Amino acid sequence: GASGSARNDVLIGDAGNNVLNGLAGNDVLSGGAGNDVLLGDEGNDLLSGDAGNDDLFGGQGNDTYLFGVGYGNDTIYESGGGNDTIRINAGADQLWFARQGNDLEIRILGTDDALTVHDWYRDADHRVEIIHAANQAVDQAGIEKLVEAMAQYPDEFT
Ligand SMILES: [Ca+2]
Ligand SMILES: [Ca+2]
Ligand SMILES: [Ca+2]
Ligand SMILES: [Ca+2]
Ligand SMILES: [Ca+2]
Ligand SMILES: [Ca+2]
Ligand SMILES: [Ca+2]
Ligand SMILES: [Ca+2]
Repeated sequence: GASGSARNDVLIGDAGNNVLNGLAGNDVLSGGAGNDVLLGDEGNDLLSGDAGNDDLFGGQGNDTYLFGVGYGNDTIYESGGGNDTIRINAGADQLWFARQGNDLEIRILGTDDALTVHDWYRDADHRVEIIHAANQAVDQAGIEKLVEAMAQYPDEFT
């Protein structure tokens, strides 16, 4: 358990199950190993769950969520912001996109690691706007499309 302030803070967990709350300001939150609960709150925050199964709450403002190979199975609960982003440490060639109920689900092909965006489909507030792969970026429209195409045909490398 670590708290920031209304200033811009840097919060780093350890290998246990941690709670990090940035409060207002533009914060960096890193969970490390274990199942962490990361709360950006107000401000433009940078959240990494790192290893383990992490719950990531960027909150209001435009938050950046890190994911990659070996990051386990993380869920984003967004609250608000017009330019929330996900940064993924793998090429667009190795991502898969699918809808699970109201959730958007991103898997890294042939690994275990999953990134879920809770209630993606339910309302705008819950959406993340841009996903950067290792050099490329697709937008909400591009995402909800790849989802449809990958579900229909695969034929995007089965
Ligand atoms: Ca913050
Ligand atoms: Ca802060
Ligand atoms: Ca941790
Ligand atoms: Ca973690
Ligand atoms: Ca935030
Ligand atoms: Ca946000
Ligand atoms: Ca993780
Ligand atoms: Ca958003």
